[PDB]
This record gives sequence, C-alpha cells and structure tokens, in this order.
Amino acid sequence: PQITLWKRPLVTIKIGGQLKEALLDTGADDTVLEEMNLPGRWKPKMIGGIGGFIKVRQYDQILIEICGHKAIGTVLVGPTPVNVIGRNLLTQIGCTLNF
Amino acid sequence: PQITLWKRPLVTIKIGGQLKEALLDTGADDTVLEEMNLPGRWKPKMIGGIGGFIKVRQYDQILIEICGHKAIGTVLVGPTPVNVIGRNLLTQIGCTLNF
Ligand SMILES: CCOP(=O)(COc1ccc(C[C@H](NC(=O)O[C@H]2CO[C@H]3OCC[C@H]32)[C@H](O)CN(C[C@@H](C)CC)S(=O)(=O)c2ccc3ncsc3c2)cc1)OCC
Repeated sequence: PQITLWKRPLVTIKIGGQLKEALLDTGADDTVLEEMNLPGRWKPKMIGGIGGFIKVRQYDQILIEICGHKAIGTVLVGPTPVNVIGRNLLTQIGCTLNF
Repeated sequence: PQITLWKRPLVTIKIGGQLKEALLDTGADDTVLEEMNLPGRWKPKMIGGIGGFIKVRQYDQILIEICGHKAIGTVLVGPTPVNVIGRNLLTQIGCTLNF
C-alpha cells in the first residue's frame, strides 16, 4: 500500500505470535520493540536518540509479519516508548520513500 | 525520486541560506536540527525522544528546501544526534511510504 504521512505511519505487526502496533520509521537503523519476553539467546546493546540512550536486548533472526509481508532480522527489545520498525526490516518488505 | 532504505535516507537541505545534510525520518513528528544560527524569533520548547526529553528552540514558518522541494514550516534546533526532517515537512514535499 501507499502510506501518507499526515498521521503517524502506524501498522499492525505480528511477532512471537503476538499482534502489536508499530511505527514504520525510516530514521531508525534497527527495529525496536516494547518490552516482551521473547525466547532464545540475546546480546545486550545500547541505542541512542533524542534524549540519550536506552538499554535493550538484541535478538537475531526474529520473524516479523508487517501488513502481510514477512521479514526476518534483528529485533531490539527494551523500554522504548514506541514500537519502531527500522530500515533493517523495511528493506525486506520493499519499502521506499517517494516524493 | 524513489528512495530505498539500504542506506540512511540522507539528503541535502538548504536552510537560512546554508546547505546541510539531514535524515528523512517518518518516525519523527517534527523536524529537529543540530545547533545552528537561524534568522528569526524563537520560543523555548521541549521534545521527547527515545531517551527522554530535550530543550529546543522553536522557529516557526522557516523556509527550507529539501532536494529542491520547498517547504515552509516549524524547525526545532537543539541537541539532536543528527539532523532529522520530520512529518511536518515531509508532508509538504509530498512524501509517502510505499511497500
Ligand atoms: C507518544 C510519544 O512518546 P514520547 O514523547 C517520544 O516517543 C517517540 C516517538 C517516535 C520515535 C522514533 C524516532 N523519532 C523521534 O525521536 O522524533 C522526535 C522528534 O519528532 C518528535 O515525534 C516523535 C518524537 C519526537 C526516530 O524516528 C528514530 N530514532 C533515531 C533518530 C532520532 C535519529 C538518531 S530512535 O527512536 O531514537 C532509534 C530507533 C532505532 C535505532 N537503532 C540504532 S539507534 C536507533 C535510534 C522515538 C520516541 O516519549 C518521550 C520520553
């Protein structure tokens, strides 16, 4: 589909058998999701933006479904105020910016 | 143009007569630029990001040219990690997400 930017570009995603709302975010290098108890091994990481850094758990090779499109890659989990889908997954669903 | 997301969507902008690099960011509601001198009145404002809140200078009705496309709108100036073009100006240049 084509998503205009009058409102936050929020979409439903499916991760770990759960449905969540996430922002399609071209400014996010990586995908960051609100705290959730994913199984598997993980590595600590810190990611920074406006206001400083937060501590997150980095999980690799996680499958996510974004509006029916399937994607698999690194997901960071942590105390983020919003779920963000980042470039690492947006590239996989064929997402582009057009103006 | 159609911009893919394998690399950061960095573009040249023209603001206050000076060229700069900025990231097109569909997860940003607002446009936030690193510290710089901007002609005009401004009011103090706060904006919240992943890491908390920061103090910025809010400049209203600023002319900015983004890959040749003209926008006129609010620009926030403060300690952001990178210059970001937010939805308030992306909508002006007719930007959409497509996948
Ligand atoms: C209801 C809202 O609650 P809130 O007010 C704010 O919540 C939020 C709303 C949206 C976003 C997404 C973020 N946008 C943003 O910061 O936009 C601000 C400017 O425009 C305003 O609108 C939105 C907020 C205001 C950017 O898109 C992405 N970022 C990087 C960017 C800043 C360039 C370095 S990233 O998220 O830091 C991030 C993600 C993955 C990653 N991998 C490695 S680094 C790394 C960094 C974050 C928080 O809570 C305050 C405590």
